[PDB]
Amino acid sequence: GCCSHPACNVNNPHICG
Amino acid sequence: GCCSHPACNVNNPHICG
Amino acid sequence: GCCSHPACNVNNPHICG
Amino acid sequence: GCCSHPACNVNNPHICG
Amino acid sequence: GCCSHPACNVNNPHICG
Amino acid sequence: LDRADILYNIRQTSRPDVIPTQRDRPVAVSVSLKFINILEVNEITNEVDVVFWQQTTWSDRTLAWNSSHSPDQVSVPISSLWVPDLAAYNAISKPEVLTPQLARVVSDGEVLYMPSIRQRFSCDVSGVDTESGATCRIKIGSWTHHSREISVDPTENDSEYFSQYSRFEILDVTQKKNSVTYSCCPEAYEDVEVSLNFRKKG
Amino acid sequence: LDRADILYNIRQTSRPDVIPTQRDRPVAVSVSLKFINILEVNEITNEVDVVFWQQTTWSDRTLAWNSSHSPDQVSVPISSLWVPDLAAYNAISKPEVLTPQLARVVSDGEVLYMPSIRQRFSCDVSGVDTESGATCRIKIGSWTHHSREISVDPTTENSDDSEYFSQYSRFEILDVTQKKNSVTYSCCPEAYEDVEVSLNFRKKG
Amino acid sequence: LDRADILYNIRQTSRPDVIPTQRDRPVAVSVSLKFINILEVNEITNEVDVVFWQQTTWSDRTLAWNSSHSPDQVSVPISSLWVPDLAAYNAISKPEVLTPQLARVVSDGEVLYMPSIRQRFSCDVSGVDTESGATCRIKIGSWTHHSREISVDPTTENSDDSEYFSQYSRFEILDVTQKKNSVTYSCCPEAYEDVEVSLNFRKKG
Amino acid sequence: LDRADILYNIRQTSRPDVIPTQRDRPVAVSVSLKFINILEVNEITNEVDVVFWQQTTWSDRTLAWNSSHSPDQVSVPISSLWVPDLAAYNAISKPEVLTPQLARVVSDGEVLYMPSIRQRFSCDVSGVDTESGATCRIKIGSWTHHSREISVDPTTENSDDSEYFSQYSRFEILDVTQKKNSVTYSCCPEAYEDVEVSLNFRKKG
Amino acid sequence: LDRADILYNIRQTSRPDVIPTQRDRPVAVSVSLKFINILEVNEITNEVDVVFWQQTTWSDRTLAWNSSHSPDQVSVPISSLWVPDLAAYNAISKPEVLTPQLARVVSDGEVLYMPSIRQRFSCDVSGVDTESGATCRIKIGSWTHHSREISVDPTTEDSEYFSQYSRFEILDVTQKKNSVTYSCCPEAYEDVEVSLNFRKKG
Repeated sequence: GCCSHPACNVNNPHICG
Repeated sequence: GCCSHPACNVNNPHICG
Repeated sequence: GCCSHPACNVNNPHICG
Repeated sequence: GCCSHPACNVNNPHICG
Repeated sequence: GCCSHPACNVNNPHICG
Repeated sequence: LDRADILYNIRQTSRPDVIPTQRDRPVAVSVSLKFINILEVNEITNEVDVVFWQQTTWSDRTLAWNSSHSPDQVSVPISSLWVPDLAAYNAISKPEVLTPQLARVVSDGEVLYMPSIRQRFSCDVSGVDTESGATCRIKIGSWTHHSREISVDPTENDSEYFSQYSRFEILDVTQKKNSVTYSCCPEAYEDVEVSLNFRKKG
Repeated sequence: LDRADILYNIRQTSRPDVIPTQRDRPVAVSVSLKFINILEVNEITNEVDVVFWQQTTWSDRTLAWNSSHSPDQVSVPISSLWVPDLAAYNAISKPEVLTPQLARVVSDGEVLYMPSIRQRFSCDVSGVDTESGATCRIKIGSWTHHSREISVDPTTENSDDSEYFSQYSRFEILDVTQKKNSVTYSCCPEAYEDVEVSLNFRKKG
Repeated sequence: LDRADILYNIRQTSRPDVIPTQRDRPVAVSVSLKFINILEVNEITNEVDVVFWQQTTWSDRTLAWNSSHSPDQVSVPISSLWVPDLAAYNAISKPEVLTPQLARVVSDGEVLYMPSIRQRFSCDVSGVDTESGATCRIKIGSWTHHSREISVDPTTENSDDSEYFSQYSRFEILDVTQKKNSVTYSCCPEAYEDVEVSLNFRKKG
Repeated sequence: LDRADILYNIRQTSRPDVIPTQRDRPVAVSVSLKFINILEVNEITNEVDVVFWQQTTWSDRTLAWNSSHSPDQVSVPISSLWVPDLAAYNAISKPEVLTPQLARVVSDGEVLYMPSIRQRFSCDVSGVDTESGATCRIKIGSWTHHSREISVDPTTENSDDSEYFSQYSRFEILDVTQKKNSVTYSCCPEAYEDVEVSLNFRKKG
Repeated sequence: LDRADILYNIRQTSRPDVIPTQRDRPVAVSVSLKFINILEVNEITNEVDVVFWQQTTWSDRTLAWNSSHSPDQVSVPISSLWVPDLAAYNAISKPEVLTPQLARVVSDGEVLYMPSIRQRFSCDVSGVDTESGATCRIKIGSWTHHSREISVDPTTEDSEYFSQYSRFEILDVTQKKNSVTYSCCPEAYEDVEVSLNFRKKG
């Protein structure tokens, strides 16, 4: 999912950490 | 105690070193 | 050829990459 | 003596190196 | 000779390399 | 506003040395370690060498901008931003940052920094060659700030991040907040305890 | 315009911290790893140490100048330019740049940077001493930009690398493939892009 | 005064090249090592590799501010501050600072800096595998200042460091002593100080 | 003019990031490696670790000054000067510069920079334990410039390096040859140059 | 003048990139290695790893100040001063400076800098395990300057310095200044050769 792609992670606060 | 937590240490001169 | 010489490479976009 | 203490050394040109 | 002393080398272009 | 304007604004306005607390509330920092590899383990010396992504987020409302006719995020070098002074208390090497040192800043002032870090730790390595495995604990917190200046929270409990090519496999990762109050001192001290349960593959 | 003028103009316009997107189109970055050497391989720890040229090109139209009666290229230190924030997601060491950190800038605004890089990766190393060889996979992408800000475009998707690879290595390259991969996650509207590099190599007989 | 003001004022007032002596009195510096780990020991070469927190404190009254309607402390990067030029005379490696390089400054002008440091020392390692253990002595002092410019004092003379030392080390700490030595040489009127830290430790059985 | 004036004038005139071509002639650069030591050699991995002085000279006429009643040379930090972007194409480590980074600038605008460098190379190491020895080839050239911007030339060409090489090395130098190569490719009008250094050496008996 | 004034004046006056020659006389530099430890020795590769204090002194008359009613010395970061471009010609590693990079400046303009340095050398290591010992020679000089710009001299003077805990002991230290004038070249070229005779302890 999003959170294990570094760019997706930091682009998506509400979804990831 | 306080002194073995680095932040507590430097925040509390009167207690630590 | 050109592309394996580093300077020729970057000097010749249309040829290299 | 003085010369084997680094600070004493550089503080005392006439005594040390 | 001059050329094996680093400073003499670069001080003497006409003599060294 | 184009990206150039926003970045210019941020560089002029952001104070890297000034914790961005708003009305004496702490800066809420979220931190979560994603383990990528375990490179070397020593059961005699109780040391491990690991690579992890340190997902870190917080808010600096002074960075905010109106994003209706503008980009709503930009990438910004961390040297232009305040970053929390987080450290692992049981680290025995400097954190080697492997990746470009850029954070993501959202137009509401949220900051997301996720460096890949290689670092060595002193921790319990016993049982690494058994089925139950070893459980290595890493404590992360602010080096100088108490909980009324910086609060640290996890994000609780592998497979999606960890290299399938490591000699080791991850059984479980647990990330928990500890808050301690000492008798001497009125404020609380927080850290995030990461428990890395792992073993040598068959 | 002489070289000094062009460099002055580039220093006045170029913002190293500002991705040169035009009208919210991504910056298309082309990337191709040319393997030069495989230095150390460990089949027990699954780690490899490699040297490669990272041929990287993109366009920053703000750098452009009129090149009738002027030089049509100059060499520019990368510290004066924006460079893409590329990273290998399975790297276990910092990329050590071995070479002078100068890019080539063409008058139409194309930038070409090809550093020689030494780096260690966690990789499948099994079969390195067999005929089929080992196949070591490296995933490269932008660390912070999604596909509407940066596109990554592998060039030379299939090659034996014979033109680059050191004849003196104890290894030989069988094949290098570099392939584009893009994922869209249900949570998030934008796509995430990377280049998967497969380095198929073996110990020489 | 807000935090931004205080930090600005400290950065402007603290001069890293200017010892903050007041009326030609020495700057009183306290130093106290808290041992965290002993990583490697060599009884043949008499070397140890250790990790310790180096608690260092001193006062610069010019940094003081009125804290009634302001924070009473702030965290400040040490690059903005004068720090004492302390060194371990028997170190055989650079001190590797593991932690963020921030000191705490209190509104009365006290500065507290406690970096975690990894460093190697040449010292007596004999008896490390016995019950009495080895006693490794580390001498710390100012590299360039005598005692009328910087005074160095230990803090606590005696500790087991049970609260700091890793339970996972191969070694255990029996005792830590930190004592001031002051020498006056015949040649020279001023006194030279150091803190001798005696780390009595042994291999766990 | 004293040395301070000369250095001030050089800082005013020199652009470190601008190649000092005069009327679109190349900058003529001379390069010559003087080997000081061979530290480690691996016949299995074909790697050598060497220390050499990299004697490099070129001209920047804009630096010139009138030297009647003035010094006719000064030592100048290279960070104030343009330096050629030379690299060894078969290097597998960063060049570690061991010496102070000062060049010599002569009043006619000649620049001489001779850093002592430690570096590892991939090269032919076979025969190192024989009488004929190994012959390790190092190719040096500009990383980004073709021959109409920078020309690279050897100086000596043939030498045993007896004046430079450590008598304490495990190896001895039989011969060092330094030759220019110029290639023109069908695609591209300009020529690409390098200096090939052939280091013929063997393990001492 | 207080210390702040002196330091301000030094920062205004000092030219770190300009040799402080007075009336076209050389800058007389004194250099003396005080050996503290010998850490690693390899008799096969002829390499030694040594720790020494590099006592270095010279004069920069432009730094001078009137010291009646003022401090007559201050500690100054070397990045604010010219330092001689000394190098060891047979070093095979960068000098790792272990200590704070502060010199002492006296009011007459004398500068004294004594860094602790760790460095590796290519040296004659044969006989290190014998009674006569090995004799390792380290040659130090200016990298770019001849003797009319910088003169390098030993210091008008072992084991008040050397670690009693080293596995080696120092038998003898000899210091030889060499000055050579070649027919080709008008100036003279100098170095100081320090010969360190040492052996493995019984």
